Amino acid sequence: MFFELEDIKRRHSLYWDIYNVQGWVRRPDSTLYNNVKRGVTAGVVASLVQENITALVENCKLLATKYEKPQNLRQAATFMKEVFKLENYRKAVWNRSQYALCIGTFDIGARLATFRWLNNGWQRVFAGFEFNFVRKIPTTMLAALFTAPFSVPFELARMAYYGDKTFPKELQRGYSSYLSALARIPFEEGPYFLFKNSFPLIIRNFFQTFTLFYTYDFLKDKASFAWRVGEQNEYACKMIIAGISTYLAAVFSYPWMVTREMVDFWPKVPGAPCTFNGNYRKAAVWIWYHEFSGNYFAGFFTKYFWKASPGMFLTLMLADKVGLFDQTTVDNFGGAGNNSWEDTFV
Amino acid sequence: EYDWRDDPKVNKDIEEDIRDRGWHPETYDFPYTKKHDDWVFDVTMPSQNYQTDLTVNIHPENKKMHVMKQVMRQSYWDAEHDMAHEYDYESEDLDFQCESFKSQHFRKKGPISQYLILGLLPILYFGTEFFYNHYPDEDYWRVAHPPPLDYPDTDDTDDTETFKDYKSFTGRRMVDTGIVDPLWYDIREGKKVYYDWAGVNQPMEDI
Amino acid sequence: LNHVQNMLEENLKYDAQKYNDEVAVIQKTSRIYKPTYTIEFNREGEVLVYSADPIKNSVVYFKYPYVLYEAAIPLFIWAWIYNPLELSKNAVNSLLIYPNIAWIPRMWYWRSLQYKIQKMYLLRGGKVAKIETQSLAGDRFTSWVETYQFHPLTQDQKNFDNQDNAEFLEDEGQLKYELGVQLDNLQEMGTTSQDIVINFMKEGTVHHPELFEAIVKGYNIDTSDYVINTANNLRAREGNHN
Amino acid sequence: MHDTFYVVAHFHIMLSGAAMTGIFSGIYYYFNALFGVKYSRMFGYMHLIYYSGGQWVAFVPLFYLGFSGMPRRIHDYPVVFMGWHSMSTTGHFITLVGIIFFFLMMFDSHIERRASTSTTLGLPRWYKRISYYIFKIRYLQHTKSKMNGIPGSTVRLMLINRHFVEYEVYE
Amino acid sequence: DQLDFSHFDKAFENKYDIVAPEFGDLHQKRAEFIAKNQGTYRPVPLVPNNIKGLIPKTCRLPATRNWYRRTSSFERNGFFNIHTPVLNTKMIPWLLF
Amino acid sequence: MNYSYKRYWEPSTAEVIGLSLSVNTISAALTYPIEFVKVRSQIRTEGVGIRSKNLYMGINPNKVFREIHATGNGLRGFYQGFESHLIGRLSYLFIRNLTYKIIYDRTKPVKAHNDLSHREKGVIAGFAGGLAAFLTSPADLVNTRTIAEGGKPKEWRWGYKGLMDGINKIAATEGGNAALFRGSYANVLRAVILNISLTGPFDYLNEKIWITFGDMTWNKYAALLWASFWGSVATLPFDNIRTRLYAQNADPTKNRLTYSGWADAAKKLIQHEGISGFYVGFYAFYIRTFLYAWTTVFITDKITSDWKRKAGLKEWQI
Ligand SMILES: CCCCCCCCCCCCCCCCCC(=O)OC[C@H](COP(=O)([O-])OCC[N+](C)(C)C)OC(=O)CCCCCCCCCCCCCCCCC
Ligand SMILES: CCCCCCCCCCCCCCCCCC(=O)OC[C@H](COP(=O)([O-])OCC[N+](C)(C)C)OC(=O)CCCCCCCCCCCCCCCCC
Repeated sequence: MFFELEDIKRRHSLYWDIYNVQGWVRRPDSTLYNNVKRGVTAGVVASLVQENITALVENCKLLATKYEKPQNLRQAATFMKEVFKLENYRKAVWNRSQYALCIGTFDIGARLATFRWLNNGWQRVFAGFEFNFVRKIPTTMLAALFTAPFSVPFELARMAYYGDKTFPKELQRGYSSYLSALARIPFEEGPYFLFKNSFPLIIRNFFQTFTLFYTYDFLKDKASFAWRVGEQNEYACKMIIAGISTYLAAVFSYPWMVTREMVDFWPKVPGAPCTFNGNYRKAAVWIWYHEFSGNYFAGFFTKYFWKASPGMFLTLMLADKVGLFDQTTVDNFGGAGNNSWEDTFV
Repeated sequence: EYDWRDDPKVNKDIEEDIRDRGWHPETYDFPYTKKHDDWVFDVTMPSQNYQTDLTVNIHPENKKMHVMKQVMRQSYWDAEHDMAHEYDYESEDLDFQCESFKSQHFRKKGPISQYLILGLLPILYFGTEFFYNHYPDEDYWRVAHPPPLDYPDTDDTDDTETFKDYKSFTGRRMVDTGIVDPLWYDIREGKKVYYDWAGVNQPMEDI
Repeated sequence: LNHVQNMLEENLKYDAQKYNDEVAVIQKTSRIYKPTYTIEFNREGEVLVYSADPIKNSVVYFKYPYVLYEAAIPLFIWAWIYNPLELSKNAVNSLLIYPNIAWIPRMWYWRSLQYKIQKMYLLRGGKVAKIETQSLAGDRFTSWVETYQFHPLTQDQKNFDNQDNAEFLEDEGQLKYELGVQLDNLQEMGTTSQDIVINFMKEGTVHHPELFEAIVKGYNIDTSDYVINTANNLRAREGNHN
Repeated sequence: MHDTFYVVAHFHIMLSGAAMTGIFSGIYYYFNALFGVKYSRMFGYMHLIYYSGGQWVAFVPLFYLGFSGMPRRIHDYPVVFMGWHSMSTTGHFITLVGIIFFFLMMFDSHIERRASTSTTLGLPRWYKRISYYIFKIRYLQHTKSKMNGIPGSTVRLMLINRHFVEYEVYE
Repeated sequence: DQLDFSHFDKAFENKYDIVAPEFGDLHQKRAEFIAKNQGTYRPVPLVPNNIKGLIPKTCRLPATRNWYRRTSSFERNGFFNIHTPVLNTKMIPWLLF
Repeated sequence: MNYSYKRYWEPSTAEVIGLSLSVNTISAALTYPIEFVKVRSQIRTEGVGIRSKNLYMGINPNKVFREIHATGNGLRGFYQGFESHLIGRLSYLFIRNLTYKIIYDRTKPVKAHNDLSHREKGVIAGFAGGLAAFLTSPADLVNTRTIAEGGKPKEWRWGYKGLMDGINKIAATEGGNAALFRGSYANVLRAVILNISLTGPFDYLNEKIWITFGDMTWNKYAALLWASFWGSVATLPFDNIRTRLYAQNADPTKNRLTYSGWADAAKKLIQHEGISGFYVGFYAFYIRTFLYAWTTVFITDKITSDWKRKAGLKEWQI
């Protein structure tokens, strides 16, 4: 042995079955390098578009608080031109592009790579539907867990960067950009400054990943009769499926981001113990057990939807385009799919 | 009989369930007779009278934060008390019903690990049956492997004969017609190697 | 998450806490109007200050923005039926998408017709006004709204109109134009809704111009000088010419 | 349609779907009477959605197969049925997921440990308008008590609107 | 003495010393500044004042200028109405189709 | 299953020593904060026990981590005493692996597809672990005293700045080299139980998963999770008693409880805390066990497979 446990590898005699083409068969393109490359590409593109969308939306809201919203289309074009002209908009584009690269190469790319690595080998039925999708429930779940905290350090680095930007001159770190802040924080405030009390982010990432990927794969297989039996475009159908999956992911991920508002933003009752004890997990449990589901969905579209949903939608579209949702379908009667060919044609 | 280790104030290691902040099931009487509900005013509707007051406008949207009232926590069983009260002294206790209503058998909740077992009951039952009983057979749930070359015998797995058939005039013409799919493996050395596009695992080694 | 220090976040927390503490439910006001005459409330202690028949005076069917869509519908149906463009199977169905969504603006307009005020009474105490409206299907809605909720809009309704100085009543005392009034919180049918715009049509009778102007301008009207008229003329569900 | 999968679809829709949905309706209707606690809404909604969807998806393709001449008790069938059969099997697994959620909610119902409150407030019938008044008063008081620790409309809107605190350039 | 659990003893104190600020010196200085200057110091994001072609927003605008109509509202006590009167009109076309 | 073993390549003594030292150095460096949290959790509930109820039973590892970080030393504050921990672990592994290799080479079966039954290998591993733990008890004692102080009053702390410094202070103050072996029998029992609680459960579930699901890749990791759970269940009471005996101060005044031996510590744990008082810090202990075992198994398997492929072994023999 090398320590208290011995991994006793054993040899086994061969086995075979009648069919070979509806269980786990790892695909030839499921190597680590290929999965990482494809996931990183899709993630960085989706994240760049999402962060440009966020910067544009928030700088339009910033300009609209000081100037009247446009009345007609010409005024809308002028308003958009002035938004683009803003000094605050260009720096936001640059820094959020750096943030998008960081979260695409390490969070969305990691999610896509892990999902493909765990779910590449689930083959589909030849002229039917993948009936045994329950086998993907643990698998996908694992991926979500394994990729839940991969965005937390980057998100907290972005938060610290902006918080530094908003303090007086004597109390500023002088962060030149987002990458400078990300590189400097672990050696100034420590690595735990990027992970402390990050349960909302972790569980939100978990629900985003699981709901998005599971719903998209399930619908793109189970709703396949929409363009196989009754001939439809399959591209409008794929877009509709991606939109449904994105909406479900955003719905199931938002309530965990309200715990921030409930814990350290709601005014406190003087002389009384603070509810939730400032934990975000007691708050998450209270939300889970709350009777009125509308109380923790206020601000869904104002605070969260238009900052994650376009990114998730483009992530699904680009992942399907590159091929991270493709599964092998082989005839279960002819060729390599069968070991009893004598009953195939009788 | 005061043990500060059991006191949530002195003993800081007793973690507080914030969903049971105002509820102490230890102090629940059976039958329950506490009054924890009454008229609540001065939250949004003031208890004062300003119906005719022209100098006062009521703005309920300025409601102030108050202490959150959690949903009532269900009673938790006391093992010793429940066993003592429901105990019967056979052959020396009369078979009768007490006049008082406190003799009622009230139901109180208990541990939750049993319900952890219950929550995974479908998973455990299906796993038990299919995997533990190995239903329908041993090889059904195993990862699928084709047999090795000509295994167990050429009568069952005639890999070499099919390899020759696909590589002959008739086989090439049949593939040309388009009604027969191409050959899915190659016999390299004495090993049958399936092509990547065949979508199957490789055969297991004959150990 | 909370260990990250943001000055804007701290300002937001301070604003929320200060609004929770200093700003109370009970607010003192000095907007009080004393009418120059004795107010004759009805048997139910409320004086009718505005009456109208908004549905009778509105164009219901042949309204310009919506007749355009409803007349474009047959063109799309014909284009699907005969396929003059030689489109594929999906494109003609995309053509058929339109007829399902072309009557929605008319639905919104017909809904907007029920936010034009049919009746407005001023209850005793001068702090509540009762507003009665009616939908196009004969449903009748009643809403009691505090006087301070009313904010007049301009004639074009594009911008808010200045309170304490605004002329929406002519010299005689009737409405000069269709007046738009915004309500910060209107409880309609038991559901509170924010920023609801109501309209008082020009072809409507403004009884008690002073009381109407004070209610619209968000005044607490002093109804100390009052009498009660014991007239049981009205009935429940009384016909009103829509 | 005798001894075909049309009959199987008919009686499976009826028995499985209707009977088990009514049984679950009774289980949730008598959850406090049966278990002494109130049920959790999240896994209950998941159970409802998945069980109903599974029933439909599993037993409509059986109608399709019954119209095409599929006998009942055959474990092997003509090749032209597999498609719908796969869909049918898919539906069953959806149903199974719903079943899982059912058990989960029961587990989730005993982590919660809340005392159930009847929605009628003790006034099941509004036979008179005085009953309506009593119910309305008690309901408003109950809702006001529930909405304690949740900020007012103005503070909530202030928090929601001013959420974004990430700007590059300040004055 | 100890092992008499009727009154607490200092030997059972599970309190750890505080050697230094948890996240460095500047974090502590910023926390002190926040404690002293929460609300008095208000940074303002930069927006140019005189921009041609844009009408400055002197006052709040009515609901007439809104491009989109909300289907959800707030009760005055904080309750969030999802099922509003607007939701019925919005659900009419989907239900019809 | 006695023909099922695969020992066609046997590493030499130099190979096993070097690989064990390097890989276990990495593994111990990764999970030392988790061990620190577990020891602190065991320390803070000596006379108290588990006082919460239902799902709140036990001590939250994250709460202890947050408190130790809020102390102000950062993550470097979780690596205090790591010198003692690493030296003790490496010495224990050296002695245990040497003795196990010797007794195995004297006793292993002739055929490469045969191996000792888990009972025989368990006896060998228990003897080796007991010997090595007895010899490295001073280092384990210094490490546990370094970790425990901080959750103790100022006058109760020992103040060790290293392993040799701690050993010198223990020998000089308490008196004699017998002072270095305080609670060494507890360490021997812990090592005996730990060396027999992991190989058994791992092979059980690994082979059963293979029988059920064939030759997938997740079988060994699921079996590793199961083996870690059962090893933590078996070993944690002994680890708790070893922590109690190690952290006990020489002065009877400076102690929440005074233990005269292993049995006395167990008796006073049952009296004040109950049976459930043994399993405090179970989540931390189980997580550390699983992470340490996973790191060691993964790296060792990669290295040994690379070595086998260079030795000409066929794929089914690797
Ligand atoms: C002493 C106590 C004994 C207790 C009983 C024995 C253990 C029971 C607990 C098992 C826990 C679950 C382990 C799952 C591990 C799966 C790993 C894997 O990839 O497996 C591949 C297998 C097989 O996937 P497959 O689709 O490739 O294989 C089908 C068969 N061939 C190869 C011919 C195509 O996946 C599953 O079995 C799905 C597992 C999903 C999780 C639920 C597990 C329980 C139910 C399993 C039966 C199937 C019905 C599922 C739906 C209904 C669920 C209620
Ligand atoms: C799950 C991880 C997902 C990662 C996804 C990708 C993330 C990419 C970005 C990473 C950003 C952070 C990189 C930090 C790299 C090191 C920098 C450095 O040297 O910092 C100085 C720090 C030391 O400085 P410091 O921490 O003292 O901080 C200095 C500042 N003061 C003192 C003011 C706070 O270096 C280290 O900490 C390195 C030592 C090894 C740390 C190992 C940690 C193991 C944690 C185990 C789990 C937690 C314990 C158990 C809890 C639960 C128990 C059950």
